[PDB]
Amino acid sequence: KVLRDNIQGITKPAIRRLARRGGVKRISGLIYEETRGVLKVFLENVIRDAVTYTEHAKRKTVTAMDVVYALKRQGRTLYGFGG
Amino acid sequence: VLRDNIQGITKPAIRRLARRGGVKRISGLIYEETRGVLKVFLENVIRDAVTYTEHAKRKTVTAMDVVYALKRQGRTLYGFGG
Amino acid sequence: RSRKESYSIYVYKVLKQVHPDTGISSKAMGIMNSFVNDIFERIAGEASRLAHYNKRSTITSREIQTAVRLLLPGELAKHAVSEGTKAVTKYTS
Amino acid sequence: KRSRKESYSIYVYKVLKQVHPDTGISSKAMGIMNSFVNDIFERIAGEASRLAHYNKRSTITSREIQTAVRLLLPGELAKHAVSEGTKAVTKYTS
Amino acid sequence: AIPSLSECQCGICMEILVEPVTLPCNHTLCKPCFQSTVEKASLCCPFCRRRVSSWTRYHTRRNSLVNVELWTIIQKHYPRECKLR
Amino acid sequence: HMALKRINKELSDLARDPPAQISAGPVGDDMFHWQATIMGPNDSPYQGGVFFLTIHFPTDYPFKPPKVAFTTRIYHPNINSNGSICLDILRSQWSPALTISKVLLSIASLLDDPNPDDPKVPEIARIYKTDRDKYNRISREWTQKYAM
Amino acid sequence: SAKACTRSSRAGLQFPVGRVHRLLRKGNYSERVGAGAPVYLAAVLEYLTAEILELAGNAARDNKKTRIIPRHLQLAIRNDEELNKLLGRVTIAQGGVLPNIQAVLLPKK
Amino acid sequence: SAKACTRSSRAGLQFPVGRVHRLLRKGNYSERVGAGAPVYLAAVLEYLTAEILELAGNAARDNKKTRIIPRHLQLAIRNDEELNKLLGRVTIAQGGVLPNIQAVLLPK
Amino acid sequence: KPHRYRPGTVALREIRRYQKSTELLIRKLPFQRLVREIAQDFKTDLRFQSSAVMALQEACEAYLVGLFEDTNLCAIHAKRVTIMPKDIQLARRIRGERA
Amino acid sequence: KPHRYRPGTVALREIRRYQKSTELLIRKLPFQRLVREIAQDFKTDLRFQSSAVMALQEACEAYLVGLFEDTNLCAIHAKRVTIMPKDIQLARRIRGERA
DNA sequence: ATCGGATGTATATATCTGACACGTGCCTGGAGACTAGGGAGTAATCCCCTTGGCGGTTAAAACGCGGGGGACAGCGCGTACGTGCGTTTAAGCGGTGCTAGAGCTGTCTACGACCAATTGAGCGGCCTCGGCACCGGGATTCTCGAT
DNA sequence: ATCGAGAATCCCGGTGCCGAGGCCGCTCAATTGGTCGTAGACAGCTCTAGCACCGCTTAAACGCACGTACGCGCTGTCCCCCGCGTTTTAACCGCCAAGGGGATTACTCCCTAGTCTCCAGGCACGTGTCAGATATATACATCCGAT
Ligand SMILES: [Zn+2]
Ligand SMILES: [Zn+2]
Repeated sequence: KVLRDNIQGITKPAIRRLARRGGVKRISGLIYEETRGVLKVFLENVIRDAVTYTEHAKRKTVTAMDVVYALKRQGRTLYGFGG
Repeated sequence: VLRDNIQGITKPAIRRLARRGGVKRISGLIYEETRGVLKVFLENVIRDAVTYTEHAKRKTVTAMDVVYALKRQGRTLYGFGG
Repeated sequence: RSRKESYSIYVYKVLKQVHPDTGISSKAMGIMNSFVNDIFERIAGEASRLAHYNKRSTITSREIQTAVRLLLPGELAKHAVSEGTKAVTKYTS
Repeated sequence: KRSRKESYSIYVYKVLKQVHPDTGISSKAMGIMNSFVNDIFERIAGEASRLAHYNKRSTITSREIQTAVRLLLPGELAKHAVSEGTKAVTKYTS
Repeated sequence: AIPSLSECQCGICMEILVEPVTLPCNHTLCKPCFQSTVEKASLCCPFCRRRVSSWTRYHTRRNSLVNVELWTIIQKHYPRECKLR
Repeated sequence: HMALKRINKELSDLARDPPAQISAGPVGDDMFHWQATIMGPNDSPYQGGVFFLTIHFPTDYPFKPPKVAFTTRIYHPNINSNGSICLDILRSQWSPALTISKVLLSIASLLDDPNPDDPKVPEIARIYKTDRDKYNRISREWTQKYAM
Repeated sequence: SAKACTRSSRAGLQFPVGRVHRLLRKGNYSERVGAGAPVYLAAVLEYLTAEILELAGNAARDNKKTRIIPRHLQLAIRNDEELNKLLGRVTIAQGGVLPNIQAVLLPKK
Repeated sequence: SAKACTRSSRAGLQFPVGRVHRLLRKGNYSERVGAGAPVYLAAVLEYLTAEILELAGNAARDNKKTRIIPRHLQLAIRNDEELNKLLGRVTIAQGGVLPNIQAVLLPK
Repeated sequence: KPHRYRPGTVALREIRRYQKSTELLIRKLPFQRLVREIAQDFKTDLRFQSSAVMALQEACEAYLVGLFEDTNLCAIHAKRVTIMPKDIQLARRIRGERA
Repeated sequence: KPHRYRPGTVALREIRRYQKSTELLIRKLPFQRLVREIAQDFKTDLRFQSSAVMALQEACEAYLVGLFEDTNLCAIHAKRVTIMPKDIQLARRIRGERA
């Protein structure tokens, strides 16, 4: 049940919607791959710490609290899911 | 009492910092903006330094207070103890 | 089961003090609880560090006052110190 | 006389005389090294405290410090430091 | 000059030296010995006890541990050893 | 494997050139466990004293130091009653380049000259540091009844 | 005071004082905790909560609703000045963003 | 290992284990402290110290000096991918800056 | 004969529309699959609470919105209205995420 | 007829010189007077240890050098080599200390 | 400058659905009284380091001038991105089934805090000689105008 | 494409000085030995929710054609920083004098931890109802081509 090339699920319309929320009026054609790379790097960085936190507690399910703690450690506090 | 000591940060003293930062050409309006931002930074650091001094019931601002304030703002300094 | 403590009822009481008509949803309560916990941890940690710096072994009201002064911005810090001093003076007598 | 003030200068010099047997060190450099050691000590031992608080424990064991080292240090420094600490603990116990 | 067989050996294996590595102290030893000492030993020099931790981290990343210049010299003279080793 | 080949080379070296006033060999079928006999050095108060000791080889050799233990009961500040020894080369500063001959000769030198900086037993080390006649007497009287 | 009512009622607060005292004592902060620290901490926390709730309620009333939802809290926090700096590095779930468009991007007249 | 000797030598370290244990116990970190935590923490600290000192000595030798000064510490730290990341928000007093001139500014 | 807006009005209309609502903008199943793939890359045979995936999505979307605001300001600084990858690179460099 | 270096060939020489050294570039008495004047607002009749002034000077010089390093990149991104007061503002906004 | 399409957004009305607010039992945490001990407050003493001052010299700041290069504005080309439309894809919703694993309870053993003696590790003060800074002369290498 | 002259920088040798490093004395904190209460490790059990599957709708994604307006290059102007010479200002340094406040020690008292007993406040759980989201039908703001 391995998974491959799923980052293509972050479609171009979704990136356009995110840019529109950010306040962008005209977007170049090479933005999408750069945004995909940035998102992948951020996701890897957060998930690594979440997995470390859930490994220290000898669990197999990653709780929302592990993700909240990882985000807080990275300097991006999140309100809404505990803490 | 002292007044208008910000003019002691002269034009050459800012050009030297710019050259260390790697700037080849400087416009003439850079100096006043640099003085303003430097004054803001100094006020921000010295406020916490003075707060640390006042809490400890002292009349002198030790280097430990400056180090603690810099670490509090996220500018950890190595060399003056701590 | 399990008993989980929270600041929900106190937040609701303060809200009813401020806005007697408006209610509040559940996600807003989760956000307020998170905010209260975060501010508690910030102030307590700063006070503990302050007590450690001066080679003390206790946390009095002046440590909390200095931590509040260090954390909160100007007007917020002044008003918070005013409210804290008022509460301490009212409680001690 | 002045009161006793502890430091890591002796141990830092002992370590320095291992990698480079024929190199000295200045006073300011030793102060910077002492500050670095203190800062890293505080970082690791403060991360381990919260890591133990999360799981509702009262003891700080080598497991908490190992996970703190994993969380703090970068990709390869963490691996090397974890290996060094595991070797040290194994040599200490037996 | 061309070294003799007796004077090109690793102190650990005591057998013929293969894939030499030269530490910053210039002590030479065959790569399997270094790989084994990194895992279990004190990561120092087996001969004079000088720390090479940064050296190891620097060279394993680029896979430049082997002393290529001496490896060819040793390999050309004694190629019949590699089949049995 | 590698450790077995290393032990074979060690025995080949020992057989080719016998060492100085020491002799080690596998007492049993397994080559991992060894027994070694050391004779009293001439420049020491242990003249005419033979000492037997046991050698345990860890599975990961030479990257882990072998464990030596005196079988007999010998009086020395660096040796307990159980037969262990206190040598920095043994465990503190062991390196794969060292051989069993090196550690055996280091033990012999320790017999010639003890270690008072970090003694394993403080009381008998203090006795050594205080006087010599009593130490010499008790060492001789115990080696004349336990060594041989 | 009379030393008879509850601690929160004695101090005139709504946030608990006993719970704050217990959290300070069991939180691994200091070997000792003073008698007046929980009162001061509870007062500060109550003041901050009241301020944020007031601003959020004002925003909700301006939105013609009678319930604070995370959007109203986001509006209240970002539209302020000291509160925006206090929570500069904080993400509110389901909060959205403040509406603004750069003047360059608007159509020409 | 065998007892009846200093704790720093049982683990083969150079940093003190007793001082680290005392600081962990009296640092308001936790109610109890395990007996193996100071060993691991001292090992990590000693490894990091040696890591920085080796590069500092190399930099000092590159400048024909036989004495480490804060400039050499800054040079060693800023030239390493991981040490720079670890000490990223840290300022070294009297350390200067790395030589770096943008290619646009160079004469043509 | 057919009526169509000049290029730019619909962009501003969408900008106004998406700065008013607060829902998520990335489809949930693809993001869940991507998160699961990365986590499986880290540690095999992992399970995910739904709230964990939700929090990850919220954090990623907020980060991307902030990055795009900074990118827009960078693009405007160069006398332009189109955002190009060099603006993203400069914003990440100045913010300190890539150095 | 007398020797004269073309513009820009002496700025580069000073760049190469100042990045090689480590000494402080701002004079000490004016900076001490500035620190004391700034601090006299918060509390009066204060005294300063000799090390505190030097620590403040080191921190301020490092901060200014970093700010100029970012400003140079902002200026180059706009296709010009002169740094202007609209680059410092953009750098400070992106870093987070202006907003 | 509107002139009227034409599109999209804002406004008022019915309805109905689940989340919000409140009532109930209870049990675990908070309050009340008491004792003991050490941590912190206060007073006195010492002396170290910070403040203030004066004179000299000279390195660095300030002022001015000639001009060359860089910032800014204006035109033009063409191509890349926006907008609208028809086709195809897989997200989203609902419902069912199963079991892996988180959460909880009960025993009990081994690890860690506490206390007393005691002595060697490490801190403070001294002293000396070598590494590094400085000065003077020469060689090397960018730099620029002119052919 | 070049040769040469003014100029800044690097190498090398000799002199001096001050601080890095090693030694000696000693006080105190880390080590050894023993005791005891309790944290957490392990085993068994429950039942929650995370994973997997299936069918239908229609919403969002995708591919495409047309066109226009924005990015990028080129040319020109002018003015504003830069490099260099000369004059004025005060930073830096060495010296002397004083006293303010940091640092330490002795004594005492009162404030907080620890223990036991008791009861009520907040938490888990259940239920009624209305705030708001959705569907439908007008009404106004805005854009666009062009007189
Ligand atoms: Zn070998
Ligand atoms: Zn070597």
